[PDB]
Amino acid sequence: SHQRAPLGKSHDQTPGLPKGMDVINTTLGTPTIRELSVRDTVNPSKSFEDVLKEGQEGHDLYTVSHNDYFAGEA
Amino acid sequence: MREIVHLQAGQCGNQIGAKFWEVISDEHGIDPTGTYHGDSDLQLERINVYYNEATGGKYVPRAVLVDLEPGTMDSVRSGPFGQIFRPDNFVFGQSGAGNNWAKGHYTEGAELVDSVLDVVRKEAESCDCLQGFQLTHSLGGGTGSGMGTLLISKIREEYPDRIMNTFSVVPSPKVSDTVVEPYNATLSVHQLVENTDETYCIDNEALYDICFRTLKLTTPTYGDLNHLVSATMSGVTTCLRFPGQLNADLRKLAVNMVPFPRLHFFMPGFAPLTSRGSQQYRALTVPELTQQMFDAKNMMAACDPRHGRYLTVAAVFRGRMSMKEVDEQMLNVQNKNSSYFVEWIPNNVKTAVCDIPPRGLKMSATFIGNSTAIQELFKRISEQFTAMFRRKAFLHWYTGEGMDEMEFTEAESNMNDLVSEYQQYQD
Amino acid sequence: MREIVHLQAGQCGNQIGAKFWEVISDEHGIDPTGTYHGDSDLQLERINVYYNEATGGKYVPRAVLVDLEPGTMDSVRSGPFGQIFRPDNFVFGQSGAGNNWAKGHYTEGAELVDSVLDVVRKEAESCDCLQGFQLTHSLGGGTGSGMGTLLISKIREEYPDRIMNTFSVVPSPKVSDTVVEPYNATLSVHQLVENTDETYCIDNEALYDICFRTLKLTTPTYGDLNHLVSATMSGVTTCLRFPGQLNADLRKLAVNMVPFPRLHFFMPGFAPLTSRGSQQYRALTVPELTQQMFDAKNMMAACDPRHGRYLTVAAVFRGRMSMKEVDEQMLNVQNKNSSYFVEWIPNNVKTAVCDIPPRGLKMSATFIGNSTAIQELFKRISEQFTAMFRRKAFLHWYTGEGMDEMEFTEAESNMNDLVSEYQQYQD
Amino acid sequence: MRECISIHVGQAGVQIGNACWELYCLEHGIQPDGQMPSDKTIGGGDDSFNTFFSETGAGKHVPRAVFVDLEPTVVDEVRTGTYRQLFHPEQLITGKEDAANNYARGHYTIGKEIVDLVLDRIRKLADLCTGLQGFLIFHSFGGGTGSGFASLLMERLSVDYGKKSKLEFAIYPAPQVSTAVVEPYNSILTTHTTLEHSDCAFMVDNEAIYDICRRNLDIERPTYTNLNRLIGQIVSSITASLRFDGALNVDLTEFQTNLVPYPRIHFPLATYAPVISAEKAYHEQLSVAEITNACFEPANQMVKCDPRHGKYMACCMLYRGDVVPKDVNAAIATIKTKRTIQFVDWCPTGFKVGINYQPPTVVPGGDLAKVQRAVCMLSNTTAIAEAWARLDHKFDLMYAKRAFVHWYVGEGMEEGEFSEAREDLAALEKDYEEVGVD
Ligand SMILES: Nc1nc2c(ncn2[C@@H]2O[C@H](COP(=O)(O)OP(=O)(O)OP(=O)(O)O)[C@@H](O)[C@H]2O)c(=O)[nH]1
Ligand SMILES: Nc1nc2c(ncn2[C@@H]2O[C@H](COP(=O)(O)OP(=O)(O)OP(=O)(O)O)[C@@H](O)[C@H]2O)c(=O)[nH]1
Ligand SMILES: Nc1nc2c(ncn2[C@@H]2O[C@H](COP(=O)(O)OP(=O)(O)OP(=O)(O)O)[C@@H](O)[C@H]2O)c(=O)[nH]1
Repeated sequence: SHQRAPLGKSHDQTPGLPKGMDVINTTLGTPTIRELSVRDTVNPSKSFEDVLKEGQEGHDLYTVSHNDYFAGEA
Repeated sequence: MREIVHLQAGQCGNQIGAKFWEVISDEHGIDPTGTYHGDSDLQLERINVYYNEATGGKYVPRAVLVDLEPGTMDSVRSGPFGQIFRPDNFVFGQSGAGNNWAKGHYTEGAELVDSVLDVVRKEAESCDCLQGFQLTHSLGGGTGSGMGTLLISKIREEYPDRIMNTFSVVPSPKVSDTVVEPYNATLSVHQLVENTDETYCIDNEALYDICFRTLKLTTPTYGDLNHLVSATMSGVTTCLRFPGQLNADLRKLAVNMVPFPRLHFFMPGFAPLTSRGSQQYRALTVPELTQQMFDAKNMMAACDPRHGRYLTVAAVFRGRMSMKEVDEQMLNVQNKNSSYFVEWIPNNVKTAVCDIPPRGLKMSATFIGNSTAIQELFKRISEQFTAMFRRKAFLHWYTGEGMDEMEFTEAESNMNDLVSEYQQYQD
Repeated sequence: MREIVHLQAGQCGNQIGAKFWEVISDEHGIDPTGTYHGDSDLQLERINVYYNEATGGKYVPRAVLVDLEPGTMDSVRSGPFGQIFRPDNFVFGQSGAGNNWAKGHYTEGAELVDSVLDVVRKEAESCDCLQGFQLTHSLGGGTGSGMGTLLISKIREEYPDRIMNTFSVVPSPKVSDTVVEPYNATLSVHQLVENTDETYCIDNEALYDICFRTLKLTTPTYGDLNHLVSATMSGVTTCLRFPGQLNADLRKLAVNMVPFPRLHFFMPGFAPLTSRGSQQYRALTVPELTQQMFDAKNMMAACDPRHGRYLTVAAVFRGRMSMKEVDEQMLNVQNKNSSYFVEWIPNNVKTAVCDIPPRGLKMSATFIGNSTAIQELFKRISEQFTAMFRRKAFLHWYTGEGMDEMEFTEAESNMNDLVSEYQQYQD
Repeated sequence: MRECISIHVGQAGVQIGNACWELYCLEHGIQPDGQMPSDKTIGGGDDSFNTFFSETGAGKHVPRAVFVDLEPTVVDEVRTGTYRQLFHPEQLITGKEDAANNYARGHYTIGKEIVDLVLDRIRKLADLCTGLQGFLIFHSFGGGTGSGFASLLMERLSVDYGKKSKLEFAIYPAPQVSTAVVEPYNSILTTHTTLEHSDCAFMVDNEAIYDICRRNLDIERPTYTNLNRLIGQIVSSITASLRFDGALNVDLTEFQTNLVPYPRIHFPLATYAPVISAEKAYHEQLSVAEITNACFEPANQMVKCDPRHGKYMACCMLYRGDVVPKDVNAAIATIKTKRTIQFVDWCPTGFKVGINYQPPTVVPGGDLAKVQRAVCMLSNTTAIAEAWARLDHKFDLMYAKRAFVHWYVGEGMEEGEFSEAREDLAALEKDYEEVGVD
């Protein structure tokens, strides 16, 4: 019957609460940006391998395009 | 053999150095434990320019860590590379900063300068012959400016024959957080001008804009800023450590870089920046690098030199390039804006080509600039200084410490002399 | 070599450009992912006329996309070839146009012209030697008219040595939907005639009629209309990219096509339009196609030049062709209607023969028209403008924007000059 | 190292004081016994408690504070409470008489024979500690026992220890609610004796704290338990820098050096933005931008200061939780561009920021929200002089007709000291206006 002034210890909102209380609620995950992000993008860990991958990427296509040049290539 | 010993100063330089050294180790491929894994001959031979030998193939960094607050030093000690740093190099004090320039410069410095001088000279005697030194700190830093001004003054007379490289970040123009910072800055720069020979200028706002522009990543960390500047710091230091038809000595560079003694303030410039899809949308060609390294948005130091002109320009190119393209880009940019340089000097460009690329990026470069783009920086602080000195705000501490208004009078006057000197050289 | 930078503007050109570009990619055989599959050497040789090269063998389009409403970009980006276009290339605004010319010509363009200028000059530097540029937009479009009139005015001074190709659609003469459209049209065309050298005129009503005539498919999509106009635009561009003794340069063409400077408005024409059974009921031969080429029904641009006479005509034939059948069919048409030509110029026909058939059919051609059929077009727009300015309807907005009735006074005087000009030369 | 000593004079200052260590124990999880579970944190006393508690080899975390008051009634009750085993028995300094709301009685009559005892307490804490940055003084202006007794002790700690900081935290007198007409006697008496020694005085008013409770926390009849927890949350937030770290760590020394403009005036005001009910944050979202609007929203401050009637000098914000510099610096940039916020032209920069990654936690059996991003907003403005302006016109009448003077002069004081504080107060008000005038 105390619903008129339901303050006796504290106010009640339980019927409007369909979930729990145990922990705090973060709006979103700024980590999601962090896993999406790689800090070391200026220096990827791809040493000599990607040199060959770009080396075999069709110099002839690029030569037909704009007269490509790698290492003295005529 | 000519080597370098590093100093990490201020609490910012503490984060900066922690980032800076691990970049060096990962570049050279030493594990966090410190046991180098032999993979590259060239980095094996030329690691001694910075590191010394410890037992068991351990390359001890030659850096001395100085601060006042333990927690910052404990944090960097607890880092993934805190082990590779030395407790011998961890010198500090039992006092809190207060972010006061004078306490560190006169009160807290007095009992610490004795110890740090011993450590560096022991480090100086440990090695044979330096090129010079480099310093990581901030000009507006509470403690770093205090000791930074002290140390540079002391280390001038013992060895006045070496390189006084400095790396200081300029605070944010919109807000300085610290409110007595312009006092600290004006104090620091007064001693900086006569005691330095080279200065690096860095601003976080531009770094914040870089994240919005090319990184496009919304929320970075402060450490997400640190590897950015260290990569530029590493890049300028790659030239010494690596072979290639390019002259490495800073004295090669500085004499080509400094026409007049008062020109110490120099600005960084860095090469390809890439976004989410443009890793696979970029044709890595020397023109578009030269285009991008010479972008108005690509300057990160203070602001756009568009208001002014270019005094001296020097860029180091890292990767597999050739002598001719650097020339014809140099011709292209020379023709692109012939009038925007100063008539005072033609051919104001100094180019270096490091044949050894980064360990995962091939076409790369680093740029160091001297334009007429510093005037607004110290004009900005000029109204800051005059207005607060107009009614001597926050003055009771420094008088309580023992500082007086006269010190400020010549400090601004020297800055005023610098104002015209930059103006009268260009305008 | 001579290359071209494309300009896309207006929310119409948003749909034309996407359709225009996907035709070219499918014409040259590049997959939607972008990895070109080598099938034709000639298209492999001459893709650099429009496309630059990136890594992975992908041909980056050298077009510029500009608008205001983000949703339009999301749609085209989610389109079949949005991945082929660059987020670098996507410039837009934080605002909506309101379908307002004055806002897009003075207010919103002010903070956006700088970026697009910085954009377009970047690719202008990325390319070596341009013949010029082409723009997709509309004369009756809100953003397209506001943006374009500013950019075309600016693009003249930096590069007054290239081609100002403008591709604009005429809104329906009977209906304009937007009630301020004649105001938008009158304002833009004042600068357009001042700034451009070439202009294509296209109208939707004829496209609807042509669907009734030859498509015969009741309910089309606007993209199919884009498929039509893009094919017409593609055909005139096949000349440059493809071999065969036909003379391709628009300057090889335009000087042959325009007698006097203020003549910029031209009418397209295209080759066999085919219905359900007539694909297998047509003997594709020169006489029938040239007959269909010169059909008053087959035209699609504005309206019938039967009301007037023909000033200049240029024809490009694409496919396995020969000089003799065309020579006689020019003789056929010349003797067919000699009086319907103007005695001002005899032999006003311009012929080009592309030996490379299109992807889709063997025998094809494109026509561009300069006849005396534009009078009623701007004569039409004259009456509404006079009627609307008679009691200045819908005027309080532009005054708040900062526009005055004076701008309209000379503008209509400018078109009325053309009305007399077009009338005087023929009649 | 990094530690401080807290003090609590006045039974007003005790139950607010009791709450904080009731709060302070939870975040480190101190059980009511005085020891951790089988997990290892005991030793030479070097862990998160070393800045706050003294957990020696015995394993009992000894709080580094003394509860001092002149009557046992409250303190012996908490000596029978739940945490009395933690508290050192004679760190609960009790008296045997009453100061009768008298500044002088507490300052003169009983103080002489008691301060020597607490002087013994403070030095024995001084010898054991190492860093001793400063002190935490919880008190009240109209202290029945807080007002008078604090004045002598703060003088004694000032004269012997003038090289370390002192931090004052007192409930400001309720402006329109008067629980004591002797409060205007003692409060101005306290201020004039403290203006020349106090380093940083921080105030608060209960009415708005109550007004906070029913505006957004939705409590029309709260208690001290709520009120003490609110201010306990406040002192917790500022002390998180000592406990944990963040993007940057800032110390009270920076607070002192960067907040107080000039001598005399050292009276900024605190404010905490995410003061919201649990269900409200449950179905809404929190970020820096909106709480920045709320923290500078004039009704979110607990003193009857209307900021547009004054002008801003210093403003300190302390972001505790998950934040990034980007949206923080962008949002504060908008604040500088704001026209309603009228800072003084003397300070182009006036913002002292503190970032702490650790999110503030809830308290068991509590009424607070579930906060990630939080900020304690310390600021100083010229809109505060009206408070002493309220006091002096209150004061000038009640000195014009010599009310209750026979009580004070009957125990050994005279009128000159009462006179002195008035022009001393008059000195401050003209100081307040001249700094207000640019
Ligand atoms: N390490 C670090 N420094 C920062 C950061 N953001 C700003 N800074 C500034 O870098 C400056 C230089 O640090 P220090 O010279 O070590 O400062 P201090 O002398 O210890 O005293 P303070 O300036 O108050 O920090 C500081 O003044 C800070 O204002 C950050 O995210 N990390
Ligand atoms: N994309 C598109 N445009 C159409 C279509 N039908 C007519 N149009 C017209 O093409 C014109 C040119 O588009 P924009 O210049 O981009 O228009 P805007 O500047 O964004 O402003 P609005 O004309 O109000 O849309 C529009 O004004 C339309 O009236 C259609 O089906 N698709
Ligand atoms: N800080 C605080 N103040 C309270 C509390 N409850 C009531 N008050 C108010 O704070 C004032 C306390 O001042 P005093 O009454 O002089 O306290 P005291 O000097 O310790 O001695 P007492 O009169 O016995 O309480 C009272 O006037 C109350 O209006 C509380 O829980 N905490």
